[PDB]
Amino acid sequence: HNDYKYIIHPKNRWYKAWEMFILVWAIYSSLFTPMEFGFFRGLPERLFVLDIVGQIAFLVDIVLQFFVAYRDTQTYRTVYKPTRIAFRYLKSHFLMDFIGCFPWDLIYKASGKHELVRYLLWIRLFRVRKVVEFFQRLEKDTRINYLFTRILKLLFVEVYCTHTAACIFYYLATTLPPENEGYTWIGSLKLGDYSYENFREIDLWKRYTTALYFAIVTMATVGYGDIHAVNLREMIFVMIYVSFDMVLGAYLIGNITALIVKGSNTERFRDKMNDLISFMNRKKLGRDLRSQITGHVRLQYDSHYTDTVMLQDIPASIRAKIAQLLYLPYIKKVPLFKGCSTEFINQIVIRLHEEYFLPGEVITEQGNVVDHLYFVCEGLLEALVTKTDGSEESVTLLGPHTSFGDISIICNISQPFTVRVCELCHLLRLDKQSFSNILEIYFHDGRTILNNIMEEKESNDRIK
Amino acid sequence: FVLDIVGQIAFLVDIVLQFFVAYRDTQTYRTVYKPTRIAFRYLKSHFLMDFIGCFPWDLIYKASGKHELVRYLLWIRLFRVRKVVEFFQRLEKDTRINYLFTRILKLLFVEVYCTHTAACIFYYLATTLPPENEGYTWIGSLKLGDYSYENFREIDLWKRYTTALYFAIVTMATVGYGDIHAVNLREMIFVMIYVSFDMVLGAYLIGNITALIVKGSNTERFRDKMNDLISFMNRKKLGRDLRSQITGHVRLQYDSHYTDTVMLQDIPASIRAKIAQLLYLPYIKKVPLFKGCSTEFINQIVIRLHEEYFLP
Amino acid sequence: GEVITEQGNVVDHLYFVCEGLLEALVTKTDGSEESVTLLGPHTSFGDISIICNISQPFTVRVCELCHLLRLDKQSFSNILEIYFHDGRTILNNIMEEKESNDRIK
Repeated sequence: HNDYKYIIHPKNRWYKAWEMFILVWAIYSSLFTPMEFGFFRGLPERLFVLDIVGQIAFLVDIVLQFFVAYRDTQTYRTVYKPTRIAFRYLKSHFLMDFIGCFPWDLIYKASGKHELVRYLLWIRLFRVRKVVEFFQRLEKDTRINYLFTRILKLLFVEVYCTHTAACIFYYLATTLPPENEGYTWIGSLKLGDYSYENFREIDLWKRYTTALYFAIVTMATVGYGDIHAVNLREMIFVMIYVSFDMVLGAYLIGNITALIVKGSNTERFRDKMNDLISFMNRKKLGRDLRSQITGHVRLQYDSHYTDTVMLQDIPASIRAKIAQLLYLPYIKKVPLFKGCSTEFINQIVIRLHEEYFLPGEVITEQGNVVDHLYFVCEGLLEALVTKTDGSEESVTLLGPHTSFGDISIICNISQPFTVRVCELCHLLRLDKQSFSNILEIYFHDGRTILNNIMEEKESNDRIK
Repeated sequence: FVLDIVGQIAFLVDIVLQFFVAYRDTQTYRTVYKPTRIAFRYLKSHFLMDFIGCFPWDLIYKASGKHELVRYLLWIRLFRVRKVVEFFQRLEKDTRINYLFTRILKLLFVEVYCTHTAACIFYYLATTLPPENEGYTWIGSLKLGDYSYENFREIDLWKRYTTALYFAIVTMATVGYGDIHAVNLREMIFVMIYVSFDMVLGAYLIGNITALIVKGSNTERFRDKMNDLISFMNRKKLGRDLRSQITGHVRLQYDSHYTDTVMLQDIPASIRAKIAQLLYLPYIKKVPLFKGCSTEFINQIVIRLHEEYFLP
Repeated sequence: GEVITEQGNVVDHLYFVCEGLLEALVTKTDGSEESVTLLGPHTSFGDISIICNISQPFTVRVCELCHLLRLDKQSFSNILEIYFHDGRTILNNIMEEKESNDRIK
């Protein structure tokens, strides 16, 4: 697969860093071309090399995009064929990328300073495709929300349209002799004691700030009126800008509303809390029970262990593989199942359910018919084994990689001790009948379990 | 002056209290009473800012020969909005008030805050210019009606503040009345930043309100279903008594709202079993079919029961 | 690679394989899997389990990208009661070459 090594991968870190550098210079060029257009009729000598240092970079970019492997979405596969990738480029995003790299400033300053030449400077706006592609890659990225990478896209479109609008606004003023500059928006503008007359002589940044401020109050349609369109060209551009901006701000509100509607885990949890509060109130559950249920609901939304509800959709076989990738580590260190077959542990793992328990919760009361066998995964439990007068008696202090609830099922007796939760515990659960059925399938393994119970029985006095 | 001094006192005492207040461990969910861990938690976060902000910055400024760069550190006292943020989060984590309604109040408080501070920064930017370049400020050139805001640093505090806040509020709703507008380049830049920020903030406000309305009430969904069926009942012109029966079935489905039985399924099996054993167990203990049966029988069938209400 | 039916459960879904290939794996008490047969286009599984109301005789795993057509046992039973002659034909089909190898009594 090393054939055509002459073509650099489209993942090669060097070419990715080149894309980042091109992205930065694309942002600069696409934000400077409008300002190189309106605010100068010919780049002053100060920026002489700057624009050159621009074009050369994109020149290199052009060349690189002829030697970059392209993923054929038709095959969904990274195609490396030099003719395929090169011809593809040449018939898609090449013409603009080439015409944008001419010395348009130098061409204009050489061609007798003919204004219509500068209107080819806007060809350089096609370098915004780098920014658009960056936003496409971010949208493809799953770390970022789908809408927030659209909200950022529309924010960038707002910013870019505002900047180009300011530059075109000032250009409308420049398209009018100083004698008629009183008919221009900035020429007629005289905010405060200072007058914005002779905008041609005014510092470009002052005009840029003024134009941007005007475009800004148009963008949010706050629109004080201090700076307004006076000519007809200015009234036409303000009309176009205001209409497009109305639509685009409506799309901004739409995307923010979509993001907000999507749902917050805080909000989803609050809704299920409301439903369960209604449920407890209607059934007049005791305050203690209410507290327990609410506590576990909050724990469910916080531990996000509820997200195992997503597992329900993933098939049972794949779900079992997930269980064998996650629960199996904990199970193979369980002393209860010391030395059982891979198949037996496979079944036990297959029928496991996670459950996090809040501190101060009794798991099973002493004597309660054990309906669920509990492996400890994290946290600390207390086997208080409360008695008639030996209440809160000495405990085994069930820690990680230990198991309880089993003694009773294996001894076919009543729950030998009460279990109280000391810290947040990742208790794994096996239904009692499921355990018994797996034991019916696996006899000799069950005998081994009995043997381990005896081995620790001789030592551990409580299970003794 | 006194109001400043006592001010920091309320915020110094609080710091002391934060060194002696218990918190729930994020891993063991237990109220950690240990003073060492409490103090280390404060020191790690929310200490440096609270203390720095408590320094008497006004007296430091007046004692440093009136250095404005010192006064720029007053904004550290804005990190005292953590208290409001925490209060809003706690209110959001109480079932009494809707989540999105709490967010609407959050955004409303944020708008209040951003307009107030925007007004204060706007007037500050007016005061940056020397008192002789007043004509080039936003307030120095104001001439509302017959009153000219000349020598703007000599008007009553509340006239200046209400003027600036007038600007801020009127631009926060994008009214842009134009009565007050930016004149300086610093004011233009600030207005641009503000306006652009409140654009997104108002969009988020409309988003929250729209989401709160789109996530309609269960009453609203009942009205949707009931009106759909009423439209049906009118299309086919169904009889009044039967009309009442269908309305009764819909009203049963909702006024019962035992659908929350599906919701208890989001509970560990132990507490779900306790729900069953406190709710349905008394009825099942009386059923004759399970006469004199083991407690185990009931205790494990009740978990499998499903509530169902039926009309005559 | 997925599994349609697991041995030991009562199959209430008669799946007819239309496209792709599956595999029949029998799991034993020792824990071993035997590849009894491969189910390709225009094949079926679940009919014996539904007819005799037994647990699934063998795990049915997937080999190639599979397109099957599931049919509910309830609906199937209703239809077989619709056409008692074609139901007897179904019995004859299951007992014709497979016969009572799966304890058909």
